[PDB]
Amino acid sequence: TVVNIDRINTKAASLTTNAAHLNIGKGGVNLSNQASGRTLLVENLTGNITVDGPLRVNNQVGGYALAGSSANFEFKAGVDTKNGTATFNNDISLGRFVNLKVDAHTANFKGIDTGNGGFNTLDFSGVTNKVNINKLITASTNVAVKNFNINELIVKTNGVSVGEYTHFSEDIGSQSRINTVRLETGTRSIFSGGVKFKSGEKLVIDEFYYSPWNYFDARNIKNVEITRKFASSTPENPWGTSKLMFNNLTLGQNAVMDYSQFSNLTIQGDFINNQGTINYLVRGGKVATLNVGNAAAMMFNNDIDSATGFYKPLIKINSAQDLIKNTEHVLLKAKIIGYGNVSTGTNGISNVNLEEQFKERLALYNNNNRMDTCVVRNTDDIKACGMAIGNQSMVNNPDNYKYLIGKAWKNIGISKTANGSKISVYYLGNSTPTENGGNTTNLPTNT
Repeated sequence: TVVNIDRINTKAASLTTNAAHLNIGKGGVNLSNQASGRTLLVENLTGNITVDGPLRVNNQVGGYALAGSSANFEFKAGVDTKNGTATFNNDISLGRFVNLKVDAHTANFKGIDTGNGGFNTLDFSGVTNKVNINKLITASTNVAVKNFNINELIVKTNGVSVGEYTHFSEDIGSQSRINTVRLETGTRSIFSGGVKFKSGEKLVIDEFYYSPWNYFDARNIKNVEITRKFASSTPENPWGTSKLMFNNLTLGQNAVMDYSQFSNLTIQGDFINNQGTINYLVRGGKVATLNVGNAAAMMFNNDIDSATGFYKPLIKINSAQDLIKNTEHVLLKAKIIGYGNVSTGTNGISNVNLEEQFKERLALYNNNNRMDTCVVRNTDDIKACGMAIGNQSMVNNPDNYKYLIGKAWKNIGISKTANGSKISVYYLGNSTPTENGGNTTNLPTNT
């Protein structure tokens, strides 16, 4: 079985085994010059390959080759079996013009760093099942992968260089996934790095952090799904322009999308908020409009949040108190917008039409106090509401508004529009509650 070898140096082509495991140890694989840097091949016809040490070029983890010379590593596992696993238990770094090709059933890596390199090719096109990667750092990288699980994608930019980027150059199918995408800050004013996909049917991303002067172009991926978080990499102070492009984009259940003037979003197909939340950032008294090229779906449920005693909002506007008054802030524009309640499988059927149900899930906050609708379960909620809309006697004498307890009170004067073409908000000022004022609704009550 196992052929174990501490270290394989080349000096200024092919090591083929046939064994159920080729294990390379801590010495790793060292490639050389233009005499024997120009390609190195490590194969196992029959079994697996495990590398427990780094790839070196001219004796350095750094590496580095000329434009007229590439250093190419090739690992081919299970060549004659199609059941080979190639596992690299050491982080790998590839310097400039250093390429890596792996053929296998399964290819597993810790880190792959091409951040200090340039014109690196990761050729996984002969991987027939799955590539799993812990940490992938790209800059000028041709990532020729079909089916992958990448835990962390770190996309760097290329200084003031032009026409260099992270290229997903194979069709990615419908099964791949990236747990975290982190766009790094690029060079100011330019977009000298970022992600381009050749094509695919569906990509799942759990958390996606964008940064200015970098981009993620997934126009050629029919559908992208964000399962958890889509936000700035510096949410306390987002800045500049990050360019995010999609065909269809879906925000999954309880996922949170932060959307501002700093996140230039192109959505050429459809946008679906499937029971998630879009937080719109106000800068300059204004919001960014989420422009949808084709159809939008706002999907919601009837869960009452334990944290609030009301429906979770699909849209949140914090620092709404800063909104310019007397003007329409258009939040979403699509060719056609649908509204759907997913949990209508409860209570009987509502009398409230879908647009109006949706407007209950459209929230405005005054510094993290809800101001569009006051959810009152007790005296302390009266104060908070008093605080939200700036009514001093609600704060000072809450037992004066005892009539609000058990009730959702609508602050009209924030006016909301949710029709088949847009969602928008028009702010005039704050109303005040009346004993017999109406604008009130009995709170939901789950278990």
